[PDB]
Amino acid sequence: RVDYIVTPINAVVSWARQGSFWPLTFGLACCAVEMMHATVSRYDFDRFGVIFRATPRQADLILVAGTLTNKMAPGLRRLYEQTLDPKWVLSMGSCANGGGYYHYSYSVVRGCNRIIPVDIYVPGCPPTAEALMFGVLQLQKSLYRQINEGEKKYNKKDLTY
Amino acid sequence: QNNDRWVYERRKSNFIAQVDYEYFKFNHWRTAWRYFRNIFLLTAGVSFLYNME
Amino acid sequence: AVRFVGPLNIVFAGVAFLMFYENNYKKLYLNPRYSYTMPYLQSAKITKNLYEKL
Amino acid sequence: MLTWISFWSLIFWLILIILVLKPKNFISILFMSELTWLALYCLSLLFGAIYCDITLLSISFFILGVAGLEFSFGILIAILYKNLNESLNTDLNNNNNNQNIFDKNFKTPLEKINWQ
Amino acid sequence: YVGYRGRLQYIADALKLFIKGIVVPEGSNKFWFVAIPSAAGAICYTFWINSMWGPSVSIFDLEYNLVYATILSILFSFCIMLTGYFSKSKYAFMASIRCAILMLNIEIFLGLLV
Amino acid sequence: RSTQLKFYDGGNRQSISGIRATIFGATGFMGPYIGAALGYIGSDVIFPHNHVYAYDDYVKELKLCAGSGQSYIMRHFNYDDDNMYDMAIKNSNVVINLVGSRLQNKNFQKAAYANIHVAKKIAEACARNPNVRRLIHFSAAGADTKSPSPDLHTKFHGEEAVLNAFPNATIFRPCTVYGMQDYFIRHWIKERDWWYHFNIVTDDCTAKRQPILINDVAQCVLNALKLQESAGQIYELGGPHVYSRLEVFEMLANLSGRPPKLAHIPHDIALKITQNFYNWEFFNMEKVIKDKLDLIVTGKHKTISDLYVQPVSFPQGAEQFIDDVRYRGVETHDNLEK
Amino acid sequence: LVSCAIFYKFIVSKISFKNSNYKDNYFSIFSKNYLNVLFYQYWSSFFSSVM
Amino acid sequence: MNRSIFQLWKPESPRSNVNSKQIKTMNVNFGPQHPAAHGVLRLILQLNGEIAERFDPHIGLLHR
Amino acid sequence: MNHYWGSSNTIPASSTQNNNYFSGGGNNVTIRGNEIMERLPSQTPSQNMVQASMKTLRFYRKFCRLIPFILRIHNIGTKFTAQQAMINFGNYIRERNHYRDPGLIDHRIQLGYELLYEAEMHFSQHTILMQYLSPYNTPLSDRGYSYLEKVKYGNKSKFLQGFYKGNKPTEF
Amino acid sequence: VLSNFEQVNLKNLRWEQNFKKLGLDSLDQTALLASIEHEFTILFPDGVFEGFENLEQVVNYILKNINAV
Amino acid sequence: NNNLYYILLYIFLEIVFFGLFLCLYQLELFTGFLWVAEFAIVFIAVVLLFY
Amino acid sequence: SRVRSFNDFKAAKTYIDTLKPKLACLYFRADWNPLCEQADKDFDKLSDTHLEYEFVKIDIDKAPQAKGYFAVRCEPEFLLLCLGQEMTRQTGQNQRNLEHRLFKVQEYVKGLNFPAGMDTYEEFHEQYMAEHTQLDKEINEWAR
Ligand SMILES: CCCCCCCCCCCCCCCCCC(=O)OC[C@H](COP(=O)([O-])OCC(O)COP(=O)([O-])OC[C@@H](COC(=O)CCCCCCCCCCCCCCCCC)OC(=O)CCCCCCCCCCCCCCCCC)OC(=O)CCCCCCCCCCCCCCCCC
Ligand SMILES: CCCCCCCCCCCCCCCCCC(=O)OC[C@H](COP(=O)([O-])OCC[N+](C)(C)C)OC(=O)CCCCCCCCCCCCCCCCC
Ligand SMILES: CCCCCCCCCCCCCCCCCC(=O)OC[C@H](COP(=O)([O-])OCC[N+](C)(C)C)OC(=O)CCCCCCCCCCCCCCCCC
Ligand SMILES: CCCCCCCCCCCCCCCCCC(=O)OC[C@H](COP(=O)([O-])OCC[N+](C)(C)C)OC(=O)CCCCCCCCCCCCCCCCC
Ligand SMILES: CCCCCCCCCCCCCCCCCC(=O)OC[C@H](COP(=O)(O)OCCN)OC(=O)CCCCCCCCCCCCCCCCC
Ligand SMILES: NC(=O)C1=CN([C@@H]2O[C@H](COP(=O)(O)OP(=O)(O)OC[C@H]3O[C@@H](n4cnc5c(N)ncnc54)[C@H](OP(=O)(O)O)[C@@H]3O)[C@@H](O)[C@H]2O)C=CC1
Ligand code: SF4
Repeated sequence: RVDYIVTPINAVVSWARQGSFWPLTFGLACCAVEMMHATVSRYDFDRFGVIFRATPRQADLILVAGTLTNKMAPGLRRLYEQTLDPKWVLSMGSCANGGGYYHYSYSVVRGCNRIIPVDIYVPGCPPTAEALMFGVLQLQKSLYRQINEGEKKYNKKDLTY
Repeated sequence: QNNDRWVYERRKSNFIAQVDYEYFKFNHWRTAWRYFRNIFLLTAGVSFLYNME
Repeated sequence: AVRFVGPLNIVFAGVAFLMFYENNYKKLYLNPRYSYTMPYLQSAKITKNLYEKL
Repeated sequence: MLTWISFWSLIFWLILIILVLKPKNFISILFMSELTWLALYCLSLLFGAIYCDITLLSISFFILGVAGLEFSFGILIAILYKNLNESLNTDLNNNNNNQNIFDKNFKTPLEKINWQ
Repeated sequence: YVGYRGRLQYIADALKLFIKGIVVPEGSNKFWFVAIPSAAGAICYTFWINSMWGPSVSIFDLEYNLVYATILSILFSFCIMLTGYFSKSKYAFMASIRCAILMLNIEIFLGLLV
Repeated sequence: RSTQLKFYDGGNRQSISGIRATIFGATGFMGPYIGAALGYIGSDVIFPHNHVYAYDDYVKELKLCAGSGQSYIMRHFNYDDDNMYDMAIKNSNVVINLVGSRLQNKNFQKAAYANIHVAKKIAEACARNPNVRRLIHFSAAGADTKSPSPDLHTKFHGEEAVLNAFPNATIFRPCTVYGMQDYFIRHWIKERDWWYHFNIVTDDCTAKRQPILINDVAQCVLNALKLQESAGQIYELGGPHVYSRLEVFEMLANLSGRPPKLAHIPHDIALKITQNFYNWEFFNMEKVIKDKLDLIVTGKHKTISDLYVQPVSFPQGAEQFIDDVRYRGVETHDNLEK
Repeated sequence: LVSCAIFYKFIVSKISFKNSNYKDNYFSIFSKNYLNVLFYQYWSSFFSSVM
Repeated sequence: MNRSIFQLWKPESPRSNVNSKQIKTMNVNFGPQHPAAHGVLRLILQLNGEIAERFDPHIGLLHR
Repeated sequence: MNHYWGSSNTIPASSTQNNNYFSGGGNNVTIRGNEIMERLPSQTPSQNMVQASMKTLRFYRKFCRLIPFILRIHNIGTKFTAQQAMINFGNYIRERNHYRDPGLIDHRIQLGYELLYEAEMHFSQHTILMQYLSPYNTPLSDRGYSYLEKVKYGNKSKFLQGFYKGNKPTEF
Repeated sequence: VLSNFEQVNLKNLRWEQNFKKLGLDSLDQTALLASIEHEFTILFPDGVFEGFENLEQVVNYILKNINAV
Repeated sequence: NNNLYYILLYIFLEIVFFGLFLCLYQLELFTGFLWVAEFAIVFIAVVLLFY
Repeated sequence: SRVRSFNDFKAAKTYIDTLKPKLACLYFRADWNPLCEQADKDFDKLSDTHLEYEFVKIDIDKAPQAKGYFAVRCEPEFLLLCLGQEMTRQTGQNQRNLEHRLFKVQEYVKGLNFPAGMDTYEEFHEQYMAEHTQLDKEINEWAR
C-alpha cells in the first residue's frame, strides 16, 4: 500500500516545512516592532529556522501584526490569496485579534479573522517578544502534526485505509 | 480613435465547436513520413544497394 | 502474409536494416582495428607496441 | 549537402534578401544588418582558413568593430525617432495605400468637411 | 534547532522549497514564465564545467576559461532580465533594468581586469 | 413532529437568525457557500469533518461562514459512530448533508458507503433528536438504479434510505453546478491550459447539461427552509435552458475568446485506462461515465420554480469567472491600458 | 573613415532657426529632413560597405 | 565642468510634443506591503527612468 | 494645461509618436490619463443654483463617459450594463436633487470627482464601489433572484409585508 | 441605444420631439448622449452636447461627422 | 516572424549556429570572440526593445 | 429569386453552405426594432427584382447563434457575400441604399476575373479565422 511510503515521506515533508518557515515581511502597527525584536539577536528567530521574505510568493506564514482598517482589508485579503499554498495565518496583538483598543471605532475592522482565516492567535497589546516566539513555536508544532492527526482508520493489519 | 478604427469595424464570427475524431492520427506527420521514406528509398536505398552489391 | 504496415514501410525497414548491418559489419571485420572504436568488441589490453590489433 | 564555400556565398545574399523583404522597422533592419556583418565575418574566416591568409583571418575583428560602430549609430537613430515623431514602422510615415498592412488608414485632422 | 544544533538547515530549506506550490499569473505568459527559470537553472548547473582543481584537474580540457566565464555570466544576466520582463511586476522590471546596468559596468570592469 | 422554522433573515452576520445548523460534508466545493448562506444572516453553523490535509484552505475557510462564536469546526469526525452524530446535531434544528462520493473515487464500495451509510446514519440521528426541525439531503440529478455511474447508482439508494429514516427530509437534485471553485468551469480552464491544444473528450458530446449557479443553489436552500411545505419532497435544480456538451464547449469558447478544439479518445479505451489506472481530480472514471449520461431537470419531481428562485442563464452567470482567462488578440490601444 | 566623418558632418547640421515666424509658438511642427538624411546616409553606407 | 542644465531638466510647453511626457510613466504602488514603507503608506509614485516625478500619498491605512 | 484633465495628459499611442506622423492626439476622457493626479483644486465657488446645476450635469457627463472603462477594468460588466449603471447613478443623483445650497453642491461635486478618480485608478474595490451603481429595486444581472416574497405577499401593502417580515430577531 | 432606456416607446417615435416629450429628464438626456457617443466612438464638444434638443439634431451632427465609426 | 523579440531571439540562435560552424571548422578562438562580442549586442538590443 | 426564411441557425448555415451562392444577401432581423416590419417588405420586393442574388432571411430571436456567427451588431442587418466572403454590410432599413449596394457589388463582381480553380465558395468564418491565426494567435502566444 502507498501508506508504507507516504507516512515516512509525510514525516520528512512536515519536518522540512517546519524547519523552513518563512513569514512575510508585513507589519501594520506597534506589533511590528515586537516582530523585529523577535527577529533580532535577543530572541533569534533564525534558531528555529524562520526567515522573513518580502514577496508573498516566497512566504509560508502571514503575520498579521497590527490593526486592520477598512481602507486596508481588501489589501490584506489580496495578500493572503496571493501567498502561495500551503500557508498559515498568525494574528498578533489585540487589534489584529478582535479589534483591540479600537473595537468601538468607525474605521477599524473588528478582527482580521473576518477577512482572513486565522490559524493561530497571539494575545497581547503588544505581545511580548517571548509571547510571539511561543506562538510561532506552537504554530510550528501544530503544523508538523497537521499532516497526520490520526484521521485514517487502521484495519486488522494496522495499515491505514 | 482613427488609429484603432480597423479593430472597431472588424467583424468577428463566433466559433462553432465540433468533435475532432482524427486529431491524434497526425495526418500531416504521416504525409511527412511518406515523403521522407519515398525520397530516402529512391535515392539512398538504391545507391546503397548497388554500391553494396 | 498479412501486414498492418504497408509494403513500402516493409521495404524501408528492410533496406534500413541492411544499411545498419552492412555498416557495422564493414566497421567490425574490414578495418585494421588498431584504434579502440567499438567497446566490448575490441580488446582493452595494454599494448606494448605501436601496432597491436584490439 | 552543400560545400561550405557555396553555402556561405549563397546565405550572405539570402540574408540581404531577408533584410530587404521584412517589413521596414528600423530595429529589425538593424538586427538584419548585424546578421549580415556576421555572415561576412564567417565567410572571411572560411576563406582565410582555406587560403592560409592571415589578412582574411584578421578581417574578423575589423568587421566586428565596423559592425559595433554601425550598431551604435543605429541605436542613436532609433532613439532619435522619438524626438522626430516618426514611427519605427517606416511604412506608417506616409499616406500611400499599402495592401500589405491590414489597418493602414489616415484621415485629415478634421471633424466635418461641410458646414453649410 | 533544524537538526541538532542546526546541522540540516539547508536540507530543510531545500525540501521546503520543493514542497511549496507554484501558480503562474493569468496575465503572465505561461510558456516563458517557466522557460526562463529552466534555462537559468541549466546555465547555473553548467557553470561548474569551467573550474580547475589542480594543474590539469578539470572535467574538460578547456583553454578559454575566462571566455567561458564571461559567456556564462552574460547568459545568466539574460535570464534575469527575461525573468523580470515576463513577470510583469513593475518592481521586477526595474530590477531587470538594474541588472542590465550592472552587466554594462561588469563588462568593462572585468574586461580590464582580465 | 413539527417542521416549522421561525428565523429572522433581515439581519447581518452579527444578528441572531434563529437557525442552528449542522452541515455534514462542508469541505467540498459547495460546502463553504451553503454554510455562508446560513451564516451571513446570523445563524449558528457546525461543520463536522474528517479531512486530509487539515491545513487545507477548504477546511480553513469554513470559519468565515458565520464568524466568531457562531461557526464551529468539529475535527476528527467518526462517520461510523452514532454518538458522534448525536453530538454534532444535538443543538441543531437544521441538518444539511452534502456528504457524497467524490469525483476522484471509482471504488463502488467506497462510493456506496459515502452516499448511503453516512446519509442513513445522519437521517437516523435526526429522527432520534426531536429538536431537528429540518433535514436537507443533497442528491444528484439523474440518480437512478440503472445508472452506469456508481455515484448516481448509490445516490438513489442513499436518498431512498434518507426518506425512509426521516420522512420529513428534503432532497435536492442539482444539475452541474458551476462557480469559481467548481468542477466544471475550473476543470475546463485547467484542462485547456494543461494541454494548450485541445480538450480531451471521450464521447460524441451530445449529452445534455442544465448548469445552475451555486448562488442560485444557496438561494434555493434558503427558500426551502423558508417554505414549510417543501419538507418531504424531492427537488431538481437547474438553469433556465438545457445545453449539450458540445453547446457548452461552444458557449465557453465564445465567451472566453479561446478557439475551441475537442480531441476525441475512444470511449472504450478511455474507460479501460481510467478504470485500470489511479484516479485523481483531473483523471477519473466518473467523468468519463458522466460524459455520456444526461444530467438535466426532469418533470417527475418539483422544480426550482416551486422554490420560487429564478436561476440566471449560463452565458450570463459564467462570464465573470473567465475574465482572467481571455484570449489576447488584436485589441485597441485604449484596451491596452488594463 | 571618410564616411564616418561625413556622417559626423551631417549629424552636426543645424536644426532649429530663430526665424521671423511667430505663429508656431504653441503648436507642434514636424520636420523629417534630419532623420531622412541620417537614415539614407546610414543605410547607403551599410550596403556599400558590405558589398 | 561644463553646464548640464538642459540635460538635467525638461520643461513642458503648451501643446508641444517634444516638451511633454513622451513616455508612459510607471505608476507604482509603493507600499503598503513594502519593506521600505513602514507598512501603512500607499504612495502612488510616478517614476520616469526610476526617478520619482509625482507623489500621491495615501495615509489612511492606519486611521483609527 | 497643468492638470490631470489637461489635453497633454494623454497616454501616447506609440513609443515614438502620438497616434500619427502628421498629428498629435490622445484619449483622456474615456480612460485615465498618463500622469497621476497630484492636486485637485477646489471647484470655483458657484454663486447660483444655475452654476451648481451646471456643475452637477458636467460631473454626471464625465461619469457617464467613464463608466464603460470602469466596468471593464473592475470586471463588473456582467452585474449591470453600462446604461444600467448610468441610470442607477442617475437615481442616486435624483435622490439628492433637492439640494438648494451652492456651497454644499460644490463640496458634493468635489467628493464625486474624487471617488470617480479612485474608481479609475483602482484605489477602491469593485465590491465596495458597486454600491453606487447597484439597482435600487431590480435584481443584479449576474445572480438568480428569489421572488418568494413577492409570490407570498402579492397585492399586499408594504406595511403588511414589513409586519410579516419583522424588524427584530425573535430568539431574544 | 434608446432600447436601453425603456421609458421611451421606439414604435411611435418622433425624431423632432424634445427629449422631455420622449420622457427623458436632463440626467436621462446626458446618459443617452453619452451612450450615443460610446456607440459611434465620437465626442461631442460641450457647446453641441448642451445644444442638442432632439434626436434629429444628433442624427444630423453624426451624419456631418466623418470620424464616426 | 514580425515580433521584434522573436526576431532578436532568432538572430541570437543564428549567431549560436555560426559559432557551431566555426567550431566544426576548428576556428574555436574566433567562435569564442564572436560569441562574447555579440552577446553584449543582443543584450543591448533587448534593453532597446524594452525602451 | 425568392426570399428563403429560416428560424434555425444550423438549418440556415447548412442551406447556404450546400447552395454555395456566388452572390448572397443575408437579412438578419429581430423583433426589438420596429423598422424590421418595413425591412421585410423591402427585402421581399428586391428579391424578385434581383435574380443574381440568393436572398436569405434569418430571425435573430429564433436563431440566437446567427447573430454571433455573422457578427451582427445592430438590426435590421443586410450582408452581401461574394463566394461566401463579406463584400458589404448595411445597417438600418433603406430600400434605395440596399439596392445601390446590390448594384455596386454585382458590377464589381462582374468586373472581377478570378483565377481558374481558385474561386470556390468559402464559409463566412474562413477569412476571419485565417486572419486570426495570422495575427491574433501570435499576439496571444506572445502576451498571455
Ligand atoms: C534513463 C535510462 C536509459 C533509458 C531511457 C529510459 C526512459 C527515459 C525517458 C526520458 C524522458 C522523461 C520525461 C519525463 C520526466 C519526469 C516527468 C514525467 O514522467 O511526467 C510527469 C509530468 C507531470 O506533469 P507536470 O507538468 O510536472 O505537472 C504540473 C502540475 O502538477 C499540474 O498542475 P495543474 O494545476 O495544471 O493540474 C492539472 C492536472 C493535469 O491537467 C488536466 O487537468 C488535464 C489532463 C488530465 C489527464 C492527464 C492524463 C495523462 C496525460 C499524459 C500526457 C503525456 C504527454 C504526451 C501526450 C501526447 C498526446 C498525443 O494535473 C495533473 O494531473 C498533472 C499531470 C499528471 C500526469 C500523470 C501521469 C504521468 C506519468 C505517465 C505519463 C505517460 C505519458 C506517455 C506519453 C507517450 C510516450 C511515448 O509530466 C507529464 O505528465 C508528461 C510526461 C510525458 C513523458 C513521459 C515519459 C515516461 C514514459 C515514456 C513511455 C515509456 C518509456 C519509453 C522509452 C523506453 C526506452 C527503453
Ligand atoms: C524538431 C526536432 C527535430 C529538428 C531537426 C530534425 C532533423 C533535421 C531536419 C530534417 C527535416 C525534417 C522535416 C520534417 C517536417 C515535416 C512537416 C510536415 O509534417 O509536413 C506535412 C505536409 C502537410 O501534410 P498534409 O498535406 O497531409 O496535411 C495538410 C493538408 N492540407 C494541405 C490540406 C492543409 O505535407 C506536405 O505537403 C509537405 C511534406 C514535405 C515533407 C518533407 C520531408 C523531408 C524532405 C527531405 C528529405 C531528405 C532525405 C535525405 C535522405 C538521405 C539519406 C539518409
Ligand atoms: C554549455 C552551454 C550551457 C548553456 C546552455 C543553456 C541552454 C538551456 C536550455 C533550457 C531549455 C529551453 C527550452 C528548449 C526546448 C525548446 C523550447 C521551445 O519550445 O521553443 C519554442 C520557443 C520559440 O517559439 P514559441 O513557441 O515561443 O513561439 C513561436 C513564435 N511565434 C509564436 C511568434 C510564431 O523557443 C524559445 O523561445 C525558448 C527560449 C528559452 C529561453 C532561452 C534564453 C536564452 C538567453 C537569451 C537569448 C536571447 C533572447 C533575446 C530576445 C528576448 C527574448 C525573446
Ligand atoms: C523517494 C520516494 C519516491 C516514492 C514514489 C512512489 C511512487 C508510487 C508508488 C505506488 C506504490 C503502489 C503499491 C501498491 C498499491 C496497492 C493498492 C492498489 O489497489 O493499487 C492500485 C492503486 C490504487 O488506486 P485506485 O484508485 O485504482 O484504487 C484505490 C484503492 N482501493 C480500490 C483499494 C480503494 O493505484 C495505483 O495505481 C498505485 C498507487 C498510485 C499512488 C499515486 C500517488 C503516489 C504518492 C507518492 C507520495 C510520495 C512522493 C515522494 C516524492 C516527494 C518529493 C518531495
Ligand atoms: C529488387 C532489388 C531492389 C530494387 C531497388 C529497390 C529500391 C527501393 C524501392 C524504390 C521505390 C520506393 C517507392 C517509391 C514510390 C513513389 C510514389 C510517388 O512518387 O507518387 C507520389 C507520392 C504520392 O503522394 P502522397 O502525398 O503520398 O498521396 C498519395 C497519392 N496517391 O508522393 C509522395 O509521397 C512523394 C514522392 C517523392 C518522389 C521523389 C522522387 C525522387 C526521384 C529521384 C530520382 C530517381 C530516378 C530513378 C533511379 C533508378 C535507379 C535504379
Ligand atoms: N457539480 C456538483 O458540484 C454537484 C454536487 N452534488 C451533490 O452536492 C454535494 C456537494 O457538492 P460538492 O461540494 O461538489 O461535492 P464534493 O465531492 O466536493 O464534497 C463531498 C463531501 O463529502 C466528503 N466525503 C466524500 N467521501 C466521503 C466519505 N466516504 N466519508 C465521509 N465523507 C466523505 C468529502 O470530504 P473529503 O474532503 O474528506 O473527501 C466532501 O466534504 C455532492 O457530494 C454531491 O453529492 C449533486 C450534483 C452536482
Ligand atoms: S494590539 Fe496594541 S501594540 Fe499591537 S498594534 Fe494594536 S495597539 Fe499596537
